[PDB]
Amino acid sequence: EDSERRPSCDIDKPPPNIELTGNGYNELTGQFRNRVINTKSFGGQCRK
Amino acid sequence: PGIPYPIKVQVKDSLDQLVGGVPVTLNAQTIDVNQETSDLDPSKSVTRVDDGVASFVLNLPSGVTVLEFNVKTDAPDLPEENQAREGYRAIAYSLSQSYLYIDWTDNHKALLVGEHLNIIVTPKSPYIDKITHYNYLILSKGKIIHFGTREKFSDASYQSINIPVTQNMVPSSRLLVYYIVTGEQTAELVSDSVWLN
Amino acid sequence: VQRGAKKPLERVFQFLEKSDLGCGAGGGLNNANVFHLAGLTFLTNANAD
Amino acid sequence: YVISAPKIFRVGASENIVIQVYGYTAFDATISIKSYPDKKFSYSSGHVHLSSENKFQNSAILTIQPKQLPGGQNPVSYVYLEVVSKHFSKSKRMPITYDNGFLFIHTDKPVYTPDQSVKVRVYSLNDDLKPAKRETVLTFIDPEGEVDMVEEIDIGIISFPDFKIPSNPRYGMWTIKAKYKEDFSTTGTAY
Amino acid sequence: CEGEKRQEEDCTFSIMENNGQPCINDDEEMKEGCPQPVPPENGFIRNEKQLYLVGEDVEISCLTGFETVGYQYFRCLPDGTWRQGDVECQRTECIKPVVQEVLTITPFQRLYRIGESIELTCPKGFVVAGPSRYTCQGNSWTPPISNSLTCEK
Amino acid sequence: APLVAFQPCIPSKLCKIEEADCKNKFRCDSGRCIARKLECNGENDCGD
Amino acid sequence: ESYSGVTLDPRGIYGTISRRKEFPYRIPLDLVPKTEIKRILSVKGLLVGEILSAVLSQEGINILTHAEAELMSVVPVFYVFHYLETGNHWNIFHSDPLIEKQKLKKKLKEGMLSIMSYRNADYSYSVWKGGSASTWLTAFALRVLGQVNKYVEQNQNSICNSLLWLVENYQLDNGSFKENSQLPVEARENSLYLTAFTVIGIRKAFDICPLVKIDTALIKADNFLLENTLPAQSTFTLAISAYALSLGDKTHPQFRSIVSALKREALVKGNPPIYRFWKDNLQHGTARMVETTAYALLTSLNLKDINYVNPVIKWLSEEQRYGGGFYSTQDTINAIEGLTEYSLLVKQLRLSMDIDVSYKHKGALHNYKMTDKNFLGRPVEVLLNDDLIVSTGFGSGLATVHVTTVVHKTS
Amino acid sequence: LLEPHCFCPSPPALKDGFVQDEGTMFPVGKNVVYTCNEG
Repeated sequence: EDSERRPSCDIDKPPPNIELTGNGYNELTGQFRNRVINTKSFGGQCRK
Repeated sequence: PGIPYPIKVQVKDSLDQLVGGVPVTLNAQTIDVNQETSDLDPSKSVTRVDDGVASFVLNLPSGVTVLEFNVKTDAPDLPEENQAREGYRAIAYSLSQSYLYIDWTDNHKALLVGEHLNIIVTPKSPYIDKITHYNYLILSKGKIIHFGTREKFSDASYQSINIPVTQNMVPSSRLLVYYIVTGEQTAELVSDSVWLN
Repeated sequence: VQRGAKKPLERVFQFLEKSDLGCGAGGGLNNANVFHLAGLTFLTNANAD
Repeated sequence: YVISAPKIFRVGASENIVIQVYGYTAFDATISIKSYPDKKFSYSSGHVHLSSENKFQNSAILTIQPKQLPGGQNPVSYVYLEVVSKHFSKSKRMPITYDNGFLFIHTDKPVYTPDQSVKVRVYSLNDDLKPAKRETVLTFIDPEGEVDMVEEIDIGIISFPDFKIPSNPRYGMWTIKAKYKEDFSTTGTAY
Repeated sequence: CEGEKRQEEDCTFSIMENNGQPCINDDEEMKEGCPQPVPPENGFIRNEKQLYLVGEDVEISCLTGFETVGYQYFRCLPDGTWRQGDVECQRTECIKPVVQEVLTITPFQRLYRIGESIELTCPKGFVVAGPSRYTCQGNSWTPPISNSLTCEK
Repeated sequence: APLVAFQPCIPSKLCKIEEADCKNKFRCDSGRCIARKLECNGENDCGD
Repeated sequence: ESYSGVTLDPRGIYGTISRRKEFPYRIPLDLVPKTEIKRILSVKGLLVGEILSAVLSQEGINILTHAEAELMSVVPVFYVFHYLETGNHWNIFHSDPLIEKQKLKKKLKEGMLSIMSYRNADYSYSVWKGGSASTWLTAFALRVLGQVNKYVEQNQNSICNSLLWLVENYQLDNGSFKENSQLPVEARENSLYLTAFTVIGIRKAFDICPLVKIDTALIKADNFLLENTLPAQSTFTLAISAYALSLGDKTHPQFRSIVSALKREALVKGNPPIYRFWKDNLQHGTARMVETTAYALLTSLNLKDINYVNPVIKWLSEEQRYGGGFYSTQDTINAIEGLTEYSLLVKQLRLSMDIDVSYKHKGALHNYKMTDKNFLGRPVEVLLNDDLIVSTGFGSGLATVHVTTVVHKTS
Repeated sequence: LLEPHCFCPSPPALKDGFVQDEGTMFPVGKNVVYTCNEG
């Protein structure tokens, strides 16, 4: 409730579709796959 | 929470010796986890010369998190400026909101060898109404002398377990009661222990 | 006199009580802290110590 | 799988290690005591049996014997505890200490005069209150800051020869310490 | 193409001892029971340490040229003080003087026993005034140290 | 095929020489070691 | 009144050998009538040496046989053989120790032939065909020959005249030393460096060829070093001068002042210091302080201080060297000699002394058997009036005997 | 060796002694304690 230390330092927008890059890939079909690497996380280290 | 918590305080002199016949009182504030609190009624008692420890008992509601008590001495000769006061804080036990308690706080007083003792346990607010089994371990001198086990039935909310005492537990002992539950995502077990005199 | 000259030993169980690994009477914080205060270390999948 | 064990193990002592299972419709388990080398050492190996009669809990005693490497920078190499089971496997280190047994030094008199025999006996004990017959050395320290050392092999009551006060005694509070001198801890102190 | 064709590097493999990969700090400094006692005259305390244990006794020796007479031992008292037993240093031999490089002093030896006289000169030209022949009886030689002789033309 | 493939090992010695890196500076929660002067200056210098 | 006490030295570690000591029995003129003088004797067993760390291997397999660096190649073999002989450890290899010893002796013979090939007609020592004469390499070869002296043989006449050549030519009247083969204070620094190097060489080669002229040269050089080391010039120069002075007289006032200054200039890490080293440059193939650390280690080993040597041994065991030294082997042989002296001093502290205290004209009173387990002794009263003589056999270790005199004196 | 967790007969006892633990087969690495009779 009481979120101190300026959470997210007023950083609003992430990259547009980084989930597409983080998503899986297939070589024999040339079609992308489901997300594997969760890039939506931040680990606390805000990088503006 | 919800169970009367005994308070045993001792008064010692300047050089490592207990004092008796000195009336003492304490002020406690039972705080709520949700909102504002109220002041608990003070209690005053005297310390016995033969026992050396003053006995106190306070009953608290089920929604208390911590308590702070200021034990002060009361005597006709001791003024208010020169008075003995020592503040302390007691923190209760959880992610699954489950608790466990063992009772009678060794005030029997301390028991002998050969007589069976009953101890009441209570799994207040468990993860599920159905509990697999009861598990308790009595240890002494840093070693596990015996391991106990019981079953949980819906006959009552609190069950009394019988623990036989042996000759290897004369100086002191400890017992811990822990029960495991099966969660929907992750499990979490709750334990508790009280000294054995 | 010997500042009282207490006794030769006078203590067999009081000095034997030092075998207890943990301190205090009992009870405490979450299972890890109370087991460390009681003098034990648990190994389970749910929680660590 | 809840495994309960003491926080500090004792070298040369029977430490009972208990294990509990959540329950299933009878697989065996195995626990062992390994040194700091994983790879490649093992002190002892215990085995238990799980069934519906025991309700899938059992306890086996473990011992820590003088198998440690002689010498070295530190002889602790506390412990590496492993559990061999069909459904689970986990390892964890636990601190240990050579603190095993107790030493009760019993003297005949608290006050001594010059040129007087010193009758003293040491009570050797184990963690299980057993005699634990072991060799013990006894050192004497002058109150100003060592005087004589003597060792004797141990019945349960270690008898020592009568010490003699030097011709020029130093009045004050003396000191008596006793050690096993081979591999142990918990030095006893008498005054 | 541009660049170098030869690279001449060093190799001796002088590190024969192999114990293990160590971890290093950033930088160090010079300087961050009974303490170190104050020795008697001529000092010369052996096995110098920072702190001595209670009950440990350390022997002190006399600095050259002297000799230990009496009881030379310092035992650590329970408190921070020392026993400071009766001990002194008596000169057994006198040492060669470091006044100036012009000598070539007769006789030229490392040490001289009490009763031997020594003579210094300024070769090969003029000489400096002062005591030419002086003996060491163990009585704390007092020659000048800056303007000892400084023989002028 | 992968250039270098790493597998679980049987370590003769576990981790060692673990200590606090910061001596006269501040230790950030993420591991960064910055000067104590940079603390309480209205700027996120640690990153978290 | 204690009035008496000595430290029994079996092998003569500190100063001269001290194994037999006579404590005369005297009667003061203030003795009370009908009073008997009482004496109590005991031993202490001060301490033992640290066996912390001593490692040296892979030298025989890497560089044993593999233009002008034939000397650089063959010199460290002598020090490796010396370390192997001192440590008395040959069971590490599967091969028999005798075959390895014979191979090392053959390599030492090859090195002796090589160092004989570097001898010119003027008895000097040069590097490149003998075109110019160098005193540094001459003293290095003198060190090598002094190391060889202890094992097989060396011709004395070829060393005495070689030292006389240096004493006659390269010895300045002030005590300085220089070489023919080639910031005003840098000249004095190099002069003191060469002087300390020549002092080390002449002291190593002096035990086999004792001469009055060589002793005079040593006295003059020691005077030069004690006079000119007053200012703090450089850590490396200070350390090499301290070692050159410790190879001779170890209890000189100015030598002790130099040792104290070097200890003040020492660098430590931790409290208590786990590692102790010396840095040449202040506030500064890149490790150049290893030379001065090895020189300070040798100086401390000459003082027989285990507590002060242990951190330097831990430093030279594993550190940022990697390594990491010059020339080589100006520092490699110094570190090998330091490890050898450390192992030798550890072997010196064994406490195998067998103390048998007896009377001069009467029978023996008591006998002490000192071991590692029993490092203490029981007090024994002295009743019969006679001269007491404490003595021991060969022994190995270090222990001090304490004896006090209790006499009733009026008063 | 398969990511761990994925015999000796009864030892003879000397004269006037007895083994604390009795068993047909003992696993490799297991230790036994010997005891002496009264007297």
